Amino acid sequence: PHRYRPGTVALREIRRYQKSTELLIRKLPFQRLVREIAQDFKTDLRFQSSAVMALQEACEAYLVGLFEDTNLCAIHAKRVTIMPKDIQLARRIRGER
Amino acid sequence: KPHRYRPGTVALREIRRYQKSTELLIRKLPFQRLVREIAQDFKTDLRFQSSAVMALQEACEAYLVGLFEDTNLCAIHAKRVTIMPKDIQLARRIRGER
Amino acid sequence: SSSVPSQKTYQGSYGFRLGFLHSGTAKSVTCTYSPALNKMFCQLAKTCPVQLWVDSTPPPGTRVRAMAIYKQSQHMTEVVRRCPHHERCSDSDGLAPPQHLIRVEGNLRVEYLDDRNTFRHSVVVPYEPPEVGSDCTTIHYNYMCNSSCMGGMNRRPILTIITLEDSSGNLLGRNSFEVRVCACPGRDRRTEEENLRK
Amino acid sequence: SSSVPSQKTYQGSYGFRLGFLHSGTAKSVTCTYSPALNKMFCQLAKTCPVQLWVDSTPPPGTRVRAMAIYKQSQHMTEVVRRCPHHERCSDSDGLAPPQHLIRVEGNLRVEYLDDRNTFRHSVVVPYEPPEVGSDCTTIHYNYMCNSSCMGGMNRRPILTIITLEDSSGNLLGRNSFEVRVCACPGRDRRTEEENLRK
Amino acid sequence: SSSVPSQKTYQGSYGFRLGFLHSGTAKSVTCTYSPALNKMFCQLAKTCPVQLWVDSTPPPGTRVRAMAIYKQSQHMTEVVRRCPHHERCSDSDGLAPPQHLIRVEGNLRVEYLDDRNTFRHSVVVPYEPPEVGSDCTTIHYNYMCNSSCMGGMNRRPILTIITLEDSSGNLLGRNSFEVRVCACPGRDRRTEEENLRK
Amino acid sequence: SSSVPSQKTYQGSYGFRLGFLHSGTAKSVTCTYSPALNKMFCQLAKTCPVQLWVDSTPPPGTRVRAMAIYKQSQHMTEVVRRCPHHERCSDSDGLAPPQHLIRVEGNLRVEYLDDRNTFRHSVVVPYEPPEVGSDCTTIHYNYMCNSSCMGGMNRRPILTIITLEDSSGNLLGRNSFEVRVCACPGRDRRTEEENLRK
Amino acid sequence: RSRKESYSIYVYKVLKQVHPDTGISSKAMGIMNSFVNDIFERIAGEASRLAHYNKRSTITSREIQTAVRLLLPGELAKHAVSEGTKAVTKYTSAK
Amino acid sequence: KRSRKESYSIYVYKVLKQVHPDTGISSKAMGIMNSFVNDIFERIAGEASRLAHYNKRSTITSREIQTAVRLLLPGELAKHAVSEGTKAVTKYTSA
Amino acid sequence: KAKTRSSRAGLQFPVGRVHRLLRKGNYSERVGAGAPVYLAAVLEYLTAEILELAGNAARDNKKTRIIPRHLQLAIRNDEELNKLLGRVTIAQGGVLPNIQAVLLPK
Amino acid sequence: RAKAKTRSSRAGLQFPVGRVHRLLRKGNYSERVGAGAPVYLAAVLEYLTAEILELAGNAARDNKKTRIIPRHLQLAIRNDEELNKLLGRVTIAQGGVLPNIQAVLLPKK
Amino acid sequence: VLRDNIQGITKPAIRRLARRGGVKRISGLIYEETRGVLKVFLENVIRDAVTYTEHAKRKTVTAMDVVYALKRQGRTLYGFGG
Amino acid sequence: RDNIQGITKPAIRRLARRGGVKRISGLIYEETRGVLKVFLENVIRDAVTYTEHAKRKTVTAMDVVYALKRQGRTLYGFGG
DNA sequence: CTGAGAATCCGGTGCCGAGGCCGCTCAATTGGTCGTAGACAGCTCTAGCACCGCTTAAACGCACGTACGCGCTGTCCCCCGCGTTTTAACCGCCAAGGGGATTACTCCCTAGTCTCCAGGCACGTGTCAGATATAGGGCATGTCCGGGCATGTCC
DNA sequence: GGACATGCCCGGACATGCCCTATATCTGACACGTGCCTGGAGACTAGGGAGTAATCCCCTTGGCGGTTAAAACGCGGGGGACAGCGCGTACGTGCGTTTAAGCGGTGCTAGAGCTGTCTACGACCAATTGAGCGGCCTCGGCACCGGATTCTCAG
Repeated sequence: PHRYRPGTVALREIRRYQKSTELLIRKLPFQRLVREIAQDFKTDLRFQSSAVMALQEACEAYLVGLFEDTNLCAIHAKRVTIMPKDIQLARRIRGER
Repeated sequence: KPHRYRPGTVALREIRRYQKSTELLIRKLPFQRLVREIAQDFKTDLRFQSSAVMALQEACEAYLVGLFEDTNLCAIHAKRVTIMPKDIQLARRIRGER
Repeated sequence: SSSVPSQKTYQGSYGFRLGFLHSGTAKSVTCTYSPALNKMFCQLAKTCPVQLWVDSTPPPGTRVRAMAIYKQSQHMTEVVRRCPHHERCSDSDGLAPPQHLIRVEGNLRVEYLDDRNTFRHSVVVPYEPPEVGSDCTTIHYNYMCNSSCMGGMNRRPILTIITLEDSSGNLLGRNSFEVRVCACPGRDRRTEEENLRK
Repeated sequence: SSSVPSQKTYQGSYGFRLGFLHSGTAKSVTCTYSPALNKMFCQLAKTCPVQLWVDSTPPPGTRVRAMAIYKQSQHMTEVVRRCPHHERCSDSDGLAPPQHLIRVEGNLRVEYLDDRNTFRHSVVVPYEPPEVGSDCTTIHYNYMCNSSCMGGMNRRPILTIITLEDSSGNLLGRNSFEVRVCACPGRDRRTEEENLRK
Repeated sequence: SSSVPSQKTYQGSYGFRLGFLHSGTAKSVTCTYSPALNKMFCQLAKTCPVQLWVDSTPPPGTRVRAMAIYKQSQHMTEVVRRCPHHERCSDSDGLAPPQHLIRVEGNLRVEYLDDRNTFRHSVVVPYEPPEVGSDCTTIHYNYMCNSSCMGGMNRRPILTIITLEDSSGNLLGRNSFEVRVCACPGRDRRTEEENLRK
Repeated sequence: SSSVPSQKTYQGSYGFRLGFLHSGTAKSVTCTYSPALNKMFCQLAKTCPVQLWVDSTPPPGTRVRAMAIYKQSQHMTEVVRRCPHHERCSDSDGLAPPQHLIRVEGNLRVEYLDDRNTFRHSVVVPYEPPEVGSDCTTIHYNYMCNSSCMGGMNRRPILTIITLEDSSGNLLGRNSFEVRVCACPGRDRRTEEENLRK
Repeated sequence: RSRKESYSIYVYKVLKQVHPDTGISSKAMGIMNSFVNDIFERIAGEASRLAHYNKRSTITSREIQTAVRLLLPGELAKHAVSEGTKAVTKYTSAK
Repeated sequence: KRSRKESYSIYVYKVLKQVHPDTGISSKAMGIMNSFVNDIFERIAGEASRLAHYNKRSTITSREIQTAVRLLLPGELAKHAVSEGTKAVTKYTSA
Repeated sequence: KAKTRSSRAGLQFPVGRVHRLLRKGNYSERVGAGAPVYLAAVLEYLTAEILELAGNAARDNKKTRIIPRHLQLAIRNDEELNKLLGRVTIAQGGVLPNIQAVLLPK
Repeated sequence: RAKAKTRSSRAGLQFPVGRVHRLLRKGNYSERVGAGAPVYLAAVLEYLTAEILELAGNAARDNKKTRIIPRHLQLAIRNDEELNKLLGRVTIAQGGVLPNIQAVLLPKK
Repeated sequence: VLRDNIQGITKPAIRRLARRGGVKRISGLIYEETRGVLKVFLENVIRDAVTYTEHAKRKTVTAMDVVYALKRQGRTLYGFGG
Repeated sequence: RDNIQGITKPAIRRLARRGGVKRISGLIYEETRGVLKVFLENVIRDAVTYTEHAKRKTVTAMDVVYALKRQGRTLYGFGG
């Protein structure tokens, strides 16, 4: 049957998700992860809805920006595929690693 | 034939030498002339304290050394050794200065 | 079809090119070619002359094949064939199968192929050089549905692919052009050419 | 066909009449009736309500049959059927044979007949007296080709003949109306009504 | 032929008359009748409606026959037939022999006769009484050569003789009209009508 | 036909050329040649003189053959023959088969060929050097249909190909001219010459 | 009846001044409030630090102006200083 | 005799003599230590002020200081500093 | 009758509220009369600039109401605003539709 | 009148409780300041000073130097993960950088 | 006690995040590093948020605590309070 | 003017060496000069702004220390 | 393996800046008073957590093909390293002046308090724009036919 | 041959296809009204912080000279950047499955938030004085020099 060329659908998805504003991380697993990490900081914590939404907005913005920088570093090396070493370089140059 | 080191041995020697010490590497007076020149483009007939120029010079060398560290790391990431302008531009872009 | 025929222009060793007549765009001219669009506009079952030009003469046994495919990529795998109505009507010339879109007129040595592997229809004739004075060989095609026939081309544009082959069917050269089969070729040609500016 | 079905209006013992909705002549109109022309204008496969009116209730077992014939006398003996394209397309509702022009929608007790002697197609349902609140029984027909379908009605007008019959197919009443199946019923109705003045 | 069919009008016991539609004289009208000339002008193979009127209904088994003869007395003994070209072309409707000029369209019970004694061709159908709620019976003829066909009518005018016969071939009534089969019936009708004043 | 005869002019070893009379263009002229068009205009069955000119005399046993082909490329493979009417009429001269378009008049040694492989008709006579005192040999052809004959040439232009051949049929020389067979050669010649300026 | 603090009515008046045909959603209003509060905190903090560094105990217009020049980009700083100066001069005359 | 200029020099020297009795200090290094201590001071005092403001608190106490230290200082450093501060404050309160 | 300082100044942001927020922010022991006027005026100016650009972006998007997406477009498309808000994340703002050239097809 | 003794001595600290208290009062941080806040702050500042000076002394002795210079302070700060984190955005004048060569730059046999 | 919730951050979610960041192709090995980075972010942000919560004598982390934590980490977030 | 040439090629090489690079392209020097100059424009701007707010005519070391601090890189050793 | 170039180390001499001591002064301490703010109790009522159920869209596992990362090879160019020339950076030394810090006097500018009043903010409410489907409205493109030309015919 | 006789072709124009767009219906959230109350505005007061003027001195600017180390320049070459090529494998794409995320309703109770009270606690102020800073002096750590030792590199 019909099959799209490698790259067209990836670009279509990039345009699609950069045009819109809905959150891309699932609510319930993000909340579960946040709560799991929290048990080791303070017991039986309760979290407001707007607090979990705040953590999710911050996390998605941070990851999107990090992926932007990672993509720029990969393309700089005449590559297209992002590597773990790309993430590590981006975070080291940003100064958190 | 006169003695000659292969490319790199002397480079490493100067790297070790200048990383061991802390004495300033950029000339005082040309930098001073540059700072006063750049400054008249903001305010004419401006004066500078000696310790002010030395502070600016210390800051500049620390900034350049850090930028060159990051540039070197980006070059090595690309399985390269020689740094080029696009390396500087990537380092400053990722730092958020551009 | 399991495959899609290549449409890449390939003049090959013999410098194979197509040529077309200079018919204007009177409303109902029977067959008219647009250089701007590389597109033939023609009426159903009417004569469509296509000139074969070569820089040098291909060997005896060389054949000329014509095949239609849909131009739009999503339709490319669909075999181009006649609509159910024209397939059933009684217009066969005694040589062409009823479901073949493209016929050659005026050639007793015409062969019609229904490819067992690709399911593609095609029509093939022996290549004949021109006389030493003349400069090209003309083949006359007939298209047996309108582009608009429902259950057939259903308003989808097609390409005609013309290939020059040796006696085993190996590729010697290839050219192609778009085709619109319609009631008013001159009207429709001028409309599409005007829309180029839009 | 060996014969032509009678089209004579016959209200019969039960005072059988047809009625139609008052739909106007706009764009997006799927079914509109012209009293001036006694002609229904409708879109392909859209609901066409026809009302059955009677002065008194026919016996249980009474059936209602619909059949199309060509209106023009020279075409009257030609059986009205779907064109080759629509006949082949995959739109059967599980009840109607693919070649029948006229379907009844929303009736499990519908029967489709292909007359062995006349070769005519028809669709029959049991007559049901009007529902509480109404003085008429409504049947919903679908017409499955445009009047213009090539290889089918091919732009020839048809009549629909609605017969009220008994179990043994004996005649209790008959009415008829002209039908045009088309893309723009409102446009076409207004055109033909205007032409009445020409 | 050894004989010439009588052309004398004979309304007979049943008051047999012909009627024709009021079609105007548009240059290329398919079929138009001239009361002034008692002459039908029609195109080749096109529908030519002829109405049969009677004062009272002839018995079941009554047949209607049509036969052409040349109008000019010196040609009267020559059998009217199709020309060699049209005779050979592939246009038979599956019912009519290829050499018959006159066909009836849309009647499965049509018979074509080649008289063994007179050598005349004729086409006969059963007479069908009009629906008790109707005035006349229409028969649809086709004329399969132009009056001008070389090797055929060769520009000689013909008459069509319509006879009402019983089951056995017994003369019940007779009427006739002149026929011109031509490309432009309206043009030619107006020309001949004008020439009446000359 | 499986093939198309070459039409390339070839004067060959003997310097073979054609010549034609200087007839003017009175609409009624029986045969007139147009140098501008290289086209003969002639009436059906009338004498058409064609002069054979050579620089030197071909050997005894040399023959002269005439063949017609359609001029338009899409009709080239269709054998030129008489229409069904003229084929059937009783005008054979006792020598020429009824279906041959081209005859030679006044030559007892004429042969008519129906080629078993190409299906082409041709007429051949022995070449005779000019009578003493003459510079050329004249052959008299007759064309036995009009260019317009329906079922025959049907308004398609033809070429006549004249070949000089040896006793085995091998080519010695070739020339050709266009032919229109028509009722008014002079009228039609002036019309086509005028249209050259258009 | 818990009174809060927002600039909603003033943002709406400025919007109607610049575009008296456009509305604003709740999320967008929240973003505008966050933005204005953030700017306020940044500018007030820089002015406070400026005053402390210079042994000044009063918040005056010169530290505000200098802080604006430090924080705002070129054209933004120039236009803001021009509007602030004209407005303060008109108020001072109006008393 | 110039104006009174405060510094931590004598206190840095006392701590140094506690931890390294036989180690001295250069003027440049002492200046670096003063810059460090002042920077930390500014960070901790500012964060504590902001913390207190956020919670509608008008008094500077030891809880905001400790929490600010925990925010700014890394893990084990925070634990040791908090331990030292609590012992020191309880000992002072005993007096 | 009472007439406010904003009314005398012809400005929209409230002089009184900005003044109170300065007085209660533990910033200084005294605040001049002109300082809150200046600060409020700068805030009007910046708000007008941001709403101007966001409205423009909304009209380009055939929207009559500004949404966070339009605010993000306004801040990131303007060189000086992006600099001023270089370290600011606007929620539901998304990113600019920017594609590197080397990644485009050939 | 009782003999005057300072709060720093009462707390066992070296940094001046009175001075830190005054700087908190005059730093425009709040109108009110508790008695324990400057004690706590002095304790944290003294602790950080003792650890940095400890590490700098270690580096100085490793270099056979008895006087602390900025180089030793920079080495001490950068050689401690937690101090390096705390002072991630601080440049020490006359401090230099840590000796470090990436493996890819070393020669190969 | 929730256990192994790190597996809830699925591969397609990280892919979508990369798409929004302009990434066209993603190695299979990317995911664990991304997960680690995400985890690191959470341990720092939540630590500050909970610290504020405990100072305020509360047991529920509020939106303002998180926004303030983000601000003091330089990643100021707009939309949940100023 | 021409004074940008006073930060000579060997000076940029030495700074880069302390940054740990082994090889330096010829195109590096102008880039470094541009970066350094931009940095100076931003720093000196802030310093002079502070100097003018204090109603002084000479930029002091403390002015520079405040400029560097607000630029996001605190400099130790020159006061404060 | 070895020679040569660079770095390291060891000792001697000097020098200048860090450490200590002393005068002084002003800023921290102590003692007392008073307002106020926040610690605690107590009541309200909001929203966060927990659960159930249904749906459906997203995730997941896998098949498959192929584009890209990566390793290898060749090339050439351009940067390193070293020798030679030049120049200007630096150190020292001196002169001047100007502006930065200091102090004293004054005055006006803002906190503080009171009194009042109007603006801004909960509470309430209604209606307008988002999606879908129906009405105009364009093209999309086949068939018929009147006009005008082509071509035969003949007294 | 001129004047028709008579078929054929096709541009005009209608028949009648189909998409194409702009006009008709919901929803909760945003835009406006109201009441109130509390925070902002007018007025008067003190007092102290800031503005201004004179002074002094120090510390910044400018100049001269030398001299030497560093910068500039030339040139050889080698090794590293970079382009091309092959491959294989890991990732993109699609499809069927399943899994859990989402949404809607419902509960309840934990805990945020508000109010009242009062007492501990921090601001404030005057007297004291002793801790801390500026200045002066000195000596020892470090720096500069030179020479032998060791390391390290490349042929």
